[PDB]
Amino acid sequence: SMQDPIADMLTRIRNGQAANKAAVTMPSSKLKVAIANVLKEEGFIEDFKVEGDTKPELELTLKYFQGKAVVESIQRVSRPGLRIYKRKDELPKVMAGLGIAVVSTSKGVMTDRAARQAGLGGEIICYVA
Amino acid sequence: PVIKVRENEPFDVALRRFKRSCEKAGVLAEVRRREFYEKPTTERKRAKASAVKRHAKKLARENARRTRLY
Amino acid sequence: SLSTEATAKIVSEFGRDANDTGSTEVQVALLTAQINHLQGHFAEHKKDHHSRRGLLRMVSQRRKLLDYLKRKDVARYTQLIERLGLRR
Amino acid sequence: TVSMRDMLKAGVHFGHQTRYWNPKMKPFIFGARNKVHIINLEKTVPMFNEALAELNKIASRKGKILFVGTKRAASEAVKDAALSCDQFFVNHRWLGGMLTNWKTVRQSIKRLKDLETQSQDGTFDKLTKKEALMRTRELEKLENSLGGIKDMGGLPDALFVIDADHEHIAIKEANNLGIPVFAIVDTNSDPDGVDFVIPGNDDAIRAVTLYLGAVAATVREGRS
Amino acid sequence: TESFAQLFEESLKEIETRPGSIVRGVVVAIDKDVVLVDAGLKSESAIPAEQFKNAQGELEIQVGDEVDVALDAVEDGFGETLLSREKAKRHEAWITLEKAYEDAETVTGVINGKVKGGFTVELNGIRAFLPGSLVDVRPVRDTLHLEGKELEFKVIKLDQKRNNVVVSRR
Amino acid sequence: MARYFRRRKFCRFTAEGVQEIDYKDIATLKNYITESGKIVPSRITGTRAKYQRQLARAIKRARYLSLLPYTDRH
RNA sequence: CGGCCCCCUGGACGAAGACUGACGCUCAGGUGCGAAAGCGUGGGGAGCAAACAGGAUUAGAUACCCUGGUAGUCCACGCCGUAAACGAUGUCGACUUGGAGGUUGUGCCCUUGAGGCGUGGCUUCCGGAGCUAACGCGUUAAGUCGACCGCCUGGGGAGUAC
RNA sequence: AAAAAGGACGGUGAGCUUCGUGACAAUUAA
Ligand SMILES: [Mg+2]
Ligand SMILES: [Mg+2]
Ligand SMILES: [Mg+2]
Ligand SMILES: [Mg+2]
Ligand SMILES: [Mg+2]
Ligand SMILES: [Mg+2]
Ligand SMILES: [Mg+2]
Ligand SMILES: [Mg+2]
Ligand SMILES: [Mg+2]
Ligand SMILES: [Mg+2]
Ligand SMILES: [Mg+2]
Ligand SMILES: [Mg+2]
Repeated sequence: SMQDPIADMLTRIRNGQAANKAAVTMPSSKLKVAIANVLKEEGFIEDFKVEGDTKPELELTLKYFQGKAVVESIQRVSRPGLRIYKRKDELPKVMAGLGIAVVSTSKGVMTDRAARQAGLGGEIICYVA
Repeated sequence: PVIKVRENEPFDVALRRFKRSCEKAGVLAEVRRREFYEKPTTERKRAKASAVKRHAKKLARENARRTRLY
Repeated sequence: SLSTEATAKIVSEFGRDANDTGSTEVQVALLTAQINHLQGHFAEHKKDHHSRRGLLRMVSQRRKLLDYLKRKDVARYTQLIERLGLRR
Repeated sequence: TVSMRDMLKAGVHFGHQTRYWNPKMKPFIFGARNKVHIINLEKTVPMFNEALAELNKIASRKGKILFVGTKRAASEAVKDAALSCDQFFVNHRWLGGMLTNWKTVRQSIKRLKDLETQSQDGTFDKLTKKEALMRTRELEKLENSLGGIKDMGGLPDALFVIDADHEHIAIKEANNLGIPVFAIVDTNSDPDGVDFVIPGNDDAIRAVTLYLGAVAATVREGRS
Repeated sequence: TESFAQLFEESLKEIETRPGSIVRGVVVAIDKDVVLVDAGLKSESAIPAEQFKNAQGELEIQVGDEVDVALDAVEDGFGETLLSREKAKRHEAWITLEKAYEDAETVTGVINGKVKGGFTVELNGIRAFLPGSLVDVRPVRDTLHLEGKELEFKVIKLDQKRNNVVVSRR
Repeated sequence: MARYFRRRKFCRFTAEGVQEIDYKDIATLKNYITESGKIVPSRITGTRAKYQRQLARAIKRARYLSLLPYTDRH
């Protein structure tokens, strides 16, 4: 069964990028919208939208630069079988700071830099490079 | 395969008609299969083998119509 | 394999109306009815393992729904088990 | 300057049977009629025009254009087009390595040029029969295939290809050396190696003449 | 410029063709073995010259001629189209037989032999059954005399499922 | 005469969308059993798998009732 | 698992909907099923056929071949729980261009037919990207991932000894 | 009562063993 919607999101992004898809459809959720909202400020995706009320659908517009996938790599860090929690001093650097780590802190979900500026740790959701 | 010779029918052509009727009925082939005994397992392989062979005939009955030889 | 009349009857006394065919109490009662019916069949034909696999499948399914029930609305469960001929 | 009407008459919109299509040709496929694909001309026309411009720009700077077509339906057509614009063409079998092994095929070109000269002067007197007939056949082969490239001299500046799938070998060598490729890509063709994709029919004498005429006009214009 | 959808809708109406339908080709070039014909399709067709030639084998077609040939494919032939004209001639034979059936037109053939219930007759390569007692008005006892002679015939029944043309002179 | 039984290999049964062939019916069935009483393979007769199973089932029932012979040998 | 028929009975799939409202996935130990051979008891016995006997072949022939032939193969009721028990690929879910065939549902359209356009289930063969040591696999993955379990760490000794 | 794309032809072998030990690999570039 489907037990980690976040990993499903990563596969949906990675497969659509590798397949040169213009857009990808998936079941929606607050956390998925929050991650997609975070993705907008760094330019990894073009735009996101939410349709439906009983069964919300999250729609992401993929991005390509020279016919090549914008998302080079994305991989899950904290997983249902193994939760990963990091203190603020130990926060990882994804793609030598060029990429971002989605961190769920006490003040909500933010990037590793946002957590570092705010001095907060949390759960490492994913690596994006 | 019961053949009855008609009037003004030469004997040789009646025999020739008899050869075909037995052949289309596969009498000779059937007896050959049943002369000795075959093992469940082996046969299955032979059948699948012949089936793959006929599938290749289909895949050769087309697509091969291209390229040159001389 | 239950007859149409038997399915229609069982829904009536266990459901609110004729269209409440999906409630957990109806599912357990429908399963229990078939377990009892197949018991006379399964005492004889002892080697009918293929049909016996089906019986254990409904038994397992009945176990999860009854366990699911007891978690919520405990009361409803006790009324169901007393009304039906099941020890547990 | 070619208009949508003229291309429609020539059958450019016609593709191949659905049994042979390549899914990478989906963006340029308008639809399928009677299990035959139809190329979306509304996308070809703007993009075809942009290619024609660049070809004029290349011809403006003394660029060398190499027309590639091997179908017997279009072999003579490509030949005539190149002759008109004093370009180069390969109507006979494409010999592997003209581009990657250019420094070796030059020797065969050199042999061809001497054979063209020394046979007109020499054979007339020193016939002997046998050797004369032998070298004559030799000449045939070479020219029939390499005749259009005897005076080409060096690496080309651009490739024009009909049926990118059939001449995939030529496109590979051009990609290796970084020479731009302009190819007519049908529904069964692979556009991955083509730098300037022209989705159109590659099997019709009518359509091929249209394409060749268009390209020939633009290059002469730049030259002048 | 007009939309592609409307343009292609136009093109198909002046063409009126389909694998089951008939096409109006234009002769392009006449070669020793094949003839190049354009029917508005995606590729020229090199149709063998004998298909255009009449039953006697004389070239009745010249460059630019319009020919009501039959369509075979569009790109089955290595990506090229094939065209048929002997099938169109075969269609001509079948339709004139149909006219002989309905409009009482005459179709000429040859009696090839005698069978249990009548005669086997030849109609331009087709097999026909001619009832023995319905051959002619006069009740001639010895009806064999008409075998092997060219005769007119009228179609009584046409069976495509057996290529059997039941005919009689009556 | 003009005996000619060209078979273009189509489904006679399909025409009429027979919901279930009938064993009782004999004439129809006979047109599909060889002289040696064997069942003709669908490769030669072209019938669909669905109707052949109905056909095979029906002929075997007819065979039991002795309406057609099992074999010509007797 | 393959003649036909009856009685009892399991599962799968599809159409239009309604109902319940996460009730789910996996599973150590545990339990059940589990080809053939074999074992126990009671039947049955044609054909075939371990063992065995004779005749051949060979230097020998405890074999291949020939003529015979017992257990067994069959039935009833128990036991054994092993197989190259193989797709040598554990189960479940999502995602990632296509083509042909087979089988089985179902919707619509001058039903116009020996038609056309869809939409489900299962299955076979070509193969793209990708993956792979390679062979190859390739929407039924051996591709990209997630959940859980079993299991491997040089050959032999040894799947053996206690 | 035909047109190859061929449906398939069964015709068949008696027996004819084993090659001592270690060593032909020998090299590489600036
Ligand atoms: Mg266990
Ligand atoms: Mg046993
Ligand atoms: Mg026993
Ligand atoms: Mg016994
Ligand atoms: Mg002995
Ligand atoms: Mg002994
Ligand atoms: Mg023996
Ligand atoms: Mg084991
Ligand atoms: Mg097995
Ligand atoms: Mg192994
Ligand atoms: Mg493959
Ligand atoms: Mg042991």
